[PDB]
Amino acid sequence: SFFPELYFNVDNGYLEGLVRGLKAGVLSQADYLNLVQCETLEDLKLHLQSTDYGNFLANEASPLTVSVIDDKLKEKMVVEFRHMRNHAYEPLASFLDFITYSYMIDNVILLITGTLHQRSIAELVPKCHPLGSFEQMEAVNIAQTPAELYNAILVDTPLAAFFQDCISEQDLDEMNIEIIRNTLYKAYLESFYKFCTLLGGTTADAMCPILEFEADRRAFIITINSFGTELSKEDRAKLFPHCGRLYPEGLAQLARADDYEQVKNVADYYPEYKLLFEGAGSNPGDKTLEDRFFEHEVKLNKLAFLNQFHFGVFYAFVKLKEQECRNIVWIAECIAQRHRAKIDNYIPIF
Amino acid sequence: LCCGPKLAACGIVLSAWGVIMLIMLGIFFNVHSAVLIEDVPFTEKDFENGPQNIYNLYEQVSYNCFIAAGLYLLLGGFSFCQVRLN
Amino acid sequence: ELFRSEEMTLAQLFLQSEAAYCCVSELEELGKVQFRDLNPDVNVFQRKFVNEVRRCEEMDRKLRFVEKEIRKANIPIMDTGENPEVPFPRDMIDLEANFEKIENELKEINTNQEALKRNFLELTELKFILRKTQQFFDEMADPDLLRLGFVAGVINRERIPTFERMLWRVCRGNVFLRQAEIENPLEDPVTGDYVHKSVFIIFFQGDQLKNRVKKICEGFRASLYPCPETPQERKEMASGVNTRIDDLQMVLNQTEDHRQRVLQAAAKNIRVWFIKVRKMKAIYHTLNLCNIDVTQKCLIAEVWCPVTDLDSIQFALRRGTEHSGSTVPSILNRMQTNQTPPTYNKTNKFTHGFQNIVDAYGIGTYREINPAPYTVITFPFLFAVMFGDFGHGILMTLFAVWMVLRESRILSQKNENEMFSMVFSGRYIILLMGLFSIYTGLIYNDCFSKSLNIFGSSWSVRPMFTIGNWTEETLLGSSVLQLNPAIPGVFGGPYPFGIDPIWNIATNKLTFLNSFKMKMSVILGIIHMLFGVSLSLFNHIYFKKPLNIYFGFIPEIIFMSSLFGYLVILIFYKWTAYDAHSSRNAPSLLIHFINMFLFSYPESGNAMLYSGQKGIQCFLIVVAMLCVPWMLLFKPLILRHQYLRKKHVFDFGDTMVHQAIHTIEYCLGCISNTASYLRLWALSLAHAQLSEVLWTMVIHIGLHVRSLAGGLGLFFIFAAFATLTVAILLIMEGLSAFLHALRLHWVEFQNKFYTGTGFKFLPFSFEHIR
Amino acid sequence: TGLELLYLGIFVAFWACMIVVGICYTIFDLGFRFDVAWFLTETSPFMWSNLGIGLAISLSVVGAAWGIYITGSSIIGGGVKAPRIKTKNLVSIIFCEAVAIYGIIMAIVISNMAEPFSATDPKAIGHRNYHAGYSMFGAGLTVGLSNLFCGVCVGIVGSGAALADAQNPSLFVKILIVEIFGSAIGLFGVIVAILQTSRVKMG
Ligand SMILES: CCCCCCCCCCCCCCCCCC(=O)OC[C@H](COP(=O)([O-])OCC[N+](C)(C)C)OC(=O)CCCCCCCCCCCCCCCCC
Ligand SMILES: CCCCCCCCCCCCCCCCCC(=O)OC[C@H](COP(=O)([O-])OCC[N+](C)(C)C)OC(=O)CCCCCCCCCCCCCCCCC
Ligand SMILES: CCCCCCCCCCCCCCCCCC(=O)OC[C@H](COP(=O)([O-])OCC[N+](C)(C)C)OC(=O)CCCCCCCCCCCCCCCCC
Ligand SMILES: CCCCCCCCCCCCCCCCCCCC(=O)O[C@H](COC(=O)CCCCCCCCCCCCCC)COP(=O)(O)OCCN
Ligand SMILES: CCCCCCCCCCCCCCCCCCCC(=O)O[C@H](COC(=O)CCCCCCCCCCCCCC)COP(=O)(O)OCCN
Ligand SMILES: CCCCCCCCCCCCCCCCCCCC(=O)O[C@H](COC(=O)CCCCCCCCCCCCCC)COP(=O)(O)OCCN
Ligand SMILES: CCCCCCCCCCCCCCCCCCCC(=O)O[C@H](COC(=O)CCCCCCCCCCCCCC)COP(=O)(O)OCCN
Ligand SMILES: CCCCCCCCCCCCCCCCCC(=O)OC[C@@H](O)COP(=O)(O)OCC[N+](C)(C)C
Ligand SMILES: CC(C)CCC[C@@H](C)[C@H]1CC[C@H]2[C@@H]3CC=C4C[C@@H](O)CC[C@]4(C)[C@H]3CC[C@]12C
Ligand SMILES: *[C@@H]1O[C@H](CO)[C@@H](O)[C@H](O)[C@H]1NC(C)=O
Repeated sequence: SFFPELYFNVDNGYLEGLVRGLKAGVLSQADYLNLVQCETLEDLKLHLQSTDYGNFLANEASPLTVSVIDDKLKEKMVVEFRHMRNHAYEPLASFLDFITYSYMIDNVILLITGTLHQRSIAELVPKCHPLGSFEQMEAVNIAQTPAELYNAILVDTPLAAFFQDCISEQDLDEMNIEIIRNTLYKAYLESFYKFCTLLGGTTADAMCPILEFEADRRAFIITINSFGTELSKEDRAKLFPHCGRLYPEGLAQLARADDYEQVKNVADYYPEYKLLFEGAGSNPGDKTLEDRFFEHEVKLNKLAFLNQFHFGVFYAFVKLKEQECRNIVWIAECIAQRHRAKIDNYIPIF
Repeated sequence: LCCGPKLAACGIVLSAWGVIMLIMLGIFFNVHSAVLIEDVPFTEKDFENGPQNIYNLYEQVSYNCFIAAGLYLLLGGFSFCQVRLN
Repeated sequence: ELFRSEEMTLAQLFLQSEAAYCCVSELEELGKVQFRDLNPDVNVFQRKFVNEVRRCEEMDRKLRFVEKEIRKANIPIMDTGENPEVPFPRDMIDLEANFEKIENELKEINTNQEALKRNFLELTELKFILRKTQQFFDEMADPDLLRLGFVAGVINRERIPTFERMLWRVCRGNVFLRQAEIENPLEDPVTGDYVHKSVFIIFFQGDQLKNRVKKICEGFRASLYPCPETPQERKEMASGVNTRIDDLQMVLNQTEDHRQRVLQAAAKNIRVWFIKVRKMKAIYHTLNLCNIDVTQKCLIAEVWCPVTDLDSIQFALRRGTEHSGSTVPSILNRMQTNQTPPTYNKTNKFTHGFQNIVDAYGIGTYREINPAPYTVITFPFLFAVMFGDFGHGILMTLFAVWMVLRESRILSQKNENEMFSMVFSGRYIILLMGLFSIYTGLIYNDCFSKSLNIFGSSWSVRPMFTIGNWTEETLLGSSVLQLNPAIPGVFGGPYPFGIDPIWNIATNKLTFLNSFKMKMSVILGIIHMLFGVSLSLFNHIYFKKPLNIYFGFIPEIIFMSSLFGYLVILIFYKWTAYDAHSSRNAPSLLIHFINMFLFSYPESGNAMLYSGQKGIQCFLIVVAMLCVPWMLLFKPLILRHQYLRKKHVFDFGDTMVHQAIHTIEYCLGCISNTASYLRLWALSLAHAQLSEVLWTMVIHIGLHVRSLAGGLGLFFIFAAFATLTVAILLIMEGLSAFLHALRLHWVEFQNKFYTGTGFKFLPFSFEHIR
Repeated sequence: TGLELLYLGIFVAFWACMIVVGICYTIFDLGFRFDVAWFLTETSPFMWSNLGIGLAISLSVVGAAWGIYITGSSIIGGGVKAPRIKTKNLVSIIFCEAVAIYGIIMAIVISNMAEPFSATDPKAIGHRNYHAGYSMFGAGLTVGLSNLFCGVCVGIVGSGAALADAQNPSLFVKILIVEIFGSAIGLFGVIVAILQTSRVKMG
């Protein structure tokens, strides 16, 4: 074993304690029930004020909206993550940067989509996710030139490594943005898994399961969604990350798969995914496959907190708080639309 | 020469401390306290005949201490004048 | 008193709503009442009086804004000292009207001042432009009064070269520009600074060049304003702008005077307004915690109160009834309870430091032996055992006395310095620490690393040459030599008070001080722990736990005394028994204690300290080990018997595990605590050696100078010595010794009798006085 | 991994050199030169004894500091959102420092057994003095290394305990048992060092 116990706290111990303290503030099942019992968005804020969230929503206008609540939750998480990153050192700094690459991918996809449609990049900036902000000025004032934007990404963005999967800037106008996004995400997930493995120790032990499940769920959902589309099997198989546990012949069977029944047969070989697919009834009124995978992801991120001397705590906390913000936004949506029947679809955490 | 009252207070407290402690040190040296023998600047020749040479050196060091005490008295007077100015 | 927490009791009050506010106000003034939330089902942000508390918070915001404007202005804030009570009747309307006026008037004043200052500056720029244009149009104005286009404005000085170049480069050789400096530099219209300016006039041919120059100036961030076209218009508009400038100056002065007057009036009473509104807010927030008309028109209050103050609280309620004018009287009632009462210690000014010191590691439980009164001496004393130095103690006591004397001044003049506030709050702690450090420095015979010799040393060197075998030849031959007390007259008894001065100059100093101070540390630590165990017995007797008294304390005291109290007895006995003549065969108590524990009494090596040592030590070890089963097995078995065989949740396995943990913890703790009390010797020796090295490295330089010129050098050398003593020793070593006495008290001493699982009594006392 | 590469290279080179040196000495019949007797004997007992005392104190302090930083980082990090950690979990620091207290106690006990010889010939130095140096060195090694490991262990356990307490107050009281068990190892090392230097006499 790497014996991280000896040296982890030299640099990252204070942040380990800090992130665990932050995780202790994620709403529990009782708090989720209390928020569910509300009647209006104002009452939602009122109940939420008793949790760790506090007065994050007191300043904003009395006529609360789901949009306002969602933006405030996003802003709070961005602030906390930015504080942790600012107080992090080299290895944990790279870990947190890898966490942010996920949103930087979507942001660059937005940038290229707007540019190919001749829209100002500066005017596209506000829609980008805060955690993936392109503070670099090389990819700004591009004059709506896709070639200039590709060069800017390559020169002054951490995505230059993932953009070597493509062959040239003509690929931006050639390939569909979804395929670009998913190729970028495959490369990013593979690099993230490699980095975690190189870190080794408790970090690898507690983090590789999460990335592996991410890869497997990406494979499953890409297969299930590309059935009725023009996305050929050959071009689909290029989008499966190789980190998952399906790499030997599992991804191959999925690539050859031509129906949800075949996808389920492939998933059967792995019991962990077998249960998720069995519970994913997919008919109206019961948990869908995406919801089952969300439950499994939350479970894995929670188990990430049973290890101690590892960076996986930060990724798990970021994902758990993302899920919590999604849950609160969903509860606010149910309150606003008066659809109390489905108000229990939120995936609980802790 | 106006200056900060904090600096004046530090100067006056240091002056009082120096005056008292250096006056006591000089008195003890003059009394020839054996405890402070290590501080006397004597040489091998001083142990030739008797202790009178070491006594004279004790007195010299006591005079040095009293001179330092007087200089600190002047410094404390300057600090007090500065305090009165402020 | 401070012996143990005050008798605490619940109470409940029925009080009619009309008089409830006044009654709770009287309670707030009194300060011996602690309310509790009685409607926790609904969160704080939804209670009955949230409207009132929200309006009070808004009033507080208004007062903060007005106070901030007060600070921005030079005007000061008064301080009367009165603490009027918030008006229970609806004086809130009057206060809200007053503060709304004082805020709206100030905001309107600020906005109008800004706008009118902008207008005044623009008009003065226009005036200067007009005057300089008139000056330029004075070559020969023979005519009294249209193709040429005209503009004029003002530019920042040193931009004339760039601006002229840009004009001559854009409107190529087809525009004219004249410039003139504006002496008495002016203030920028918006940028808001005093900068030199140049007034300039531009002539141009047509519309295209007009647009060119206009845009060029706008980019150059100049300002143009209109200008006259005929001398008559110039004179007319110049007179108009001059008159308007004078009028604006008068209005500016009047409005500024109005602002000053209203702000002075505000500052005259801002503190009283703040205290009024802050109490009102606190009282309403407290009434929130009480039951509401959802159950009864008469308010229900639940409170903790000391038993002795019940009559005083009733009298306060009587005042509330009289002030409110309600015929019905509010009624208080006791009620036997199960909830845990808080810890209240009736702290004093002198005992506040020590009480906070002992509370830091956990607030004592309800009515258990309070360590504060004993700490009041044993924390200064343990601090002095380490920091022991006569001179440093003198400095510390003088500093603490200065803080005590000038405490009122510093208390009035509050600052944000956390370190200084901590020290000042601990002033009495520092004072006692200085006093006991003076005492321990006298005992060590230490004063800035130098002893005193006030009674005369017991060590005479002459008997060495008289009876002994020395001579001047031996003095020449031996570099350090040594001394012995075996020969008759060398050692004339012990020094009457404190360590003998000769040890200061003896190179053998450490060899003796180490042992003496180690024995001192062990002795003081063991006696402190024994006192703690006796206090634990007191706790058990008061709480009526004979189980604890008979298993627990008594086994604990027997174990501690037999193992480690016997060590103190051994130390004292060796001191009193063994002398120089018996030096050769003087045993080592370390080895003897090791052998006591190991049952390794050998037939070789150091002899036995006293007759029967083998038997007595074997008996002591046997009793010590027997005390472990005594603590462990007995109490769990009796508990299980009397709580599961009688009356028939009790879990015997868990109880056994808990008692095993307690016994292991206590037994290992005895050893580890007797060891950790050696930190007294460690820190004392460290302080002494650091002081010695500081002296010998700083002021030895200024003292070991033959030439009389050294008296001047001693000046600076002693300045360095003083700063170093205050920084390294008084501040840092003193802080370390303070915190280690703290740690000793928290762990080694208080683990024997203290629990610290209570709650601090936080009354509804008005501290808004801040 | 540059520094680890340097350490690994030094280790591999040194032990390859030792292997080949031993092969040479054995095979070339020059074993009589590899006089471990002469090494242990000529090497002064004072070196062993004073290295032992120095290790007893220094390694104990090293373990105490290791554990103190390991657990204080966690205490202070957790206390940003729950300051009660600072007041309660100081016991872990107390244990980590009791390790160093044991270290100084055993340094004193070992140093009390030192005494000059006035001899240089091994026959004159004698079994008593040689064994005294060796046993003081061994006791210093025992106490110092046991204290180092115990301090590191208590620090790891105390960081865990502080992190667990930051989320639920009623857990530290049960997790302190692990700290006690980890503390027992330093006591064991102290007992063994005392047994080793029980019958040790230089002079
Ligand atoms: C010329 C120099 C002469 C030497 C003078 C200095 C001597 C060196 C030693 C001084 C140590 C001072 C600390 C003890 C005093 C505080 C204890 C007390 O009574 O307050 C209760 C303190 C502070 O008071 P408080 O605010 O809690 O008061 C109670 C208020 N209520 C009830 C409302 C909550 O309370 C605690 O938190 C108790 C724990 C105290 C533990 C002390 C930790 C060390 C503090 C270090 C101080 C800074 C270092 C020195 C820097 C000097 C340079 C400016
Ligand atoms: C893959 C690595 C490459 C292989 C070589 C590795 C480097 C080894 C060379 C080191 C430099 C030393 C050269 C000789 C120096 C002169 C020494 C001398 O005077 O000798 C007297 C020594 C000792 O004295 P003596 O034995 O000659 O005298 C007689 C002594 N009595 C009477 C007691 C028996 O003996 C020799 O004559 C040795 C001659 C040959 C020595 C050659 C080097 C020995 C090591 C070879 C490598 C060992 C591993 C082999 C397998 C490796 C496989 C990967
Ligand atoms: C890497 C991990 C550690 C293991 C490898 C290294 C171990 C030793 C490293 C320390 C330095 C060298 C020590 C030996 C010094 C020579 C001692 C000597 O001459 O006396 C010998 C002694 C005495 O020699 P002698 O000449 O007195 O012979 C006796 C003669 N009478 C009885 C008449 C007195 O006898 C031996 O041969 C003892 C065996 C040990 C010496 C050989 C060391 C081997 C080193 C490793 C290589 C093994 C070869 C096979 C490789 C594969 C392994 C799986
Ligand atoms: C240098 C060598 C000697 C060193 C060893 C002895 C050191 C003793 C240290 C104690 C002396 C200082 C005591 C504090 C003086 C300041 C007084 C503060 C206020 C005060 O009066 O305190 C009262 C507590 O009792 C007190 O103030 C206690 C006063 C009487 C204590 C008697 C014990 C003294 C020590 C033993 C005898 C002397 C031995 C040495 C010769 C109660 O506060 P308040 O009512 O004023 O509060 C007002 C607001 N609530
Ligand atoms: C809350 C407080 C809790 C208690 C704290 C105190 C610690 C208690 C420790 C255990 C009980 C007391 C100690 C018992 C062990 C024996 C002590 C011996 C002391 C000692 O050295 O005395 C010499 C032996 O006495 C003799 O020669 C006589 C015979 C040996 C001793 C007999 C027993 C004496 C003690 C009686 C019990 C006291 C209980 C105290 C709590 C004097 O003898 P010497 O020098 O003249 O002789 C020498 C030539 N032969
Ligand atoms: C493997 C092939 C065969 C090798 C056989 C020859 C023997 C081994 C020699 C090394 C061979 C490999 C080359 C390594 C070069 C040195 C180590 C890396 C570079 C280096 O030292 O720089 C940084 C440390 O700073 C420094 O430069 C500080 C180093 C100087 C300290 C000297 C004190 C140590 C004395 C040795 C006795 C101690 C023994 C302990 C077992 C480490 O860089 P990084 O890893 O942070 O960055 C990553 C890249 N460098
Ligand atoms: C496969 C991997 C290899 C495994 C093989 C084992 C490798 C061990 C490495 C150590 C060296 C090999 C051991 C045998 C050689 C010993 C030296 C013999 C040479 C010799 O004649 O020396 C005698 C003294 O040796 C003595 O009496 C010394 C006795 C002790 C020898 C063993 C000590 C080795 C070090 C162990 C340390 C362990 C540390 C544990 C943490 C002579 O002396 P004399 O009395 O005839 O003098 C006469 C003067 N006139
Ligand atoms: C800022 C606040 C102010 C701070 C105040 C600090 C004051 C510090 C003053 C002292 C500092 C220097 C310490 C030196 C102490 C050694 C002096 C000494 O030993 O004295 C006594 C000697 O004279 C006499 O002893 P003798 O001559 O050897 O023997 C003769 C003695 N018979 C007659 C009794 C037998
Ligand atoms: C670089 C690191 C690995 C160290 C190098 C290996 C060392 C141990 C080797 C390299 C060369 C060797 C030397 C080569 C030749 C001789 C001559 C012989 O009559 C005595 C031994 C002696 C003097 C050798 C001693 C061991 C030696 C110094
Ligand atoms: C000689 O010296 C010894 C050793 O100190 C001493 O005991 C003895 O009395 C001396 N003899 C004399 C002075 O005759």
